[PDB]
Amino acid sequence: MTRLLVLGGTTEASRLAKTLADQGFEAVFSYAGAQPLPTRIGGFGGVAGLVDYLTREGVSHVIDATHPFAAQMSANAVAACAQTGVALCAFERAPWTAQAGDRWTHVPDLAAAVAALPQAPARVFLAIGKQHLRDFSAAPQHHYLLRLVDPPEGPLPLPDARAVIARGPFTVQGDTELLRSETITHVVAKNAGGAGAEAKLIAARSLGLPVILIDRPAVPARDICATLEGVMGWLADHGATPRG
Ligand SMILES: NC(=O)c1ccc[n+]([C@@H]2O[C@H](COP(=O)([O-])OP(=O)(O)OC[C@H]3O[C@@H](n4cnc5c(N)ncnc54)[C@H](OP(=O)(O)O)[C@@H]3O)[C@@H](O)[C@H]2O)c1
Repeated sequence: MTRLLVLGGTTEASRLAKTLADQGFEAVFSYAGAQPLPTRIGGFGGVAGLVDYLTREGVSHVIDATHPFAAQMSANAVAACAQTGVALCAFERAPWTAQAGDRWTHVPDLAAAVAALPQAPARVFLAIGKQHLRDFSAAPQHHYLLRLVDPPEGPLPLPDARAVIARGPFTVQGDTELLRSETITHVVAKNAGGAGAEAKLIAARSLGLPVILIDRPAVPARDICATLEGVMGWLADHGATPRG
């Protein structure tokens, strides 16, 4: 009968896991590498590996609550669920949209973000986690500010960088203090959507700073279950029921 796989990595995901556990769903949470469900860690081994997992574990439903920029995991979930007739929905918020006072430009990927930075040395907040920071070594004249969940193993791949180690979630006061104190001139961010990571954008607006926003990657179509209640509804509409 019902056995959920929740692909995590965000706050939508952690909150969702808590709700599922409260309601009594048989569910496993998964991270690539804050909630009480039994958690698997690490990749599945491509689409075939995920197919094998779904089949061996008798998964009935997948909820993809991965970050919107975890596009390989999302695309693999589409393919694997399609190959096994397992129901899938994505728990994702809509992208952020600009308002008055926002100074935003958009680029399609991380490479284009690097290319978008000015020639003259700037002070750039790379608000994009740990992945692919190296890419910015192709614009080595800038000062970079990083914010990382864990202390970096080795030396930063960036000629001039400072890493602040923190998780948050972050407040507008906090982010405005950071940007101000590091005299940031530009912010690079991914268009994640949601309230949880939006502080840095309000802070930027407050300080009158430009943001280079990386647009969401393309992922194949699947059902979208964009609030906790939407997820509960979709679960019931696909015959998922809790313990007992
Ligand atoms: N700071 C931001 O707001 C922001 C924006 C964009 C990206 N980033 C970071 O850069 C990231 C790209 O992330 P990513 O490497 O996690 O995504 P990914 O490129 O989609 O994942 C790469 C592989 O890791 C495994 N994987 C990912 N999520 C998993 C999960 N929940 N459970 C099991 N395996 C998982 C899968 O390997 P297998 O094929 O072997 O299953 C997947 O194909 C974004 O997720 C984000 O967190 C951050």
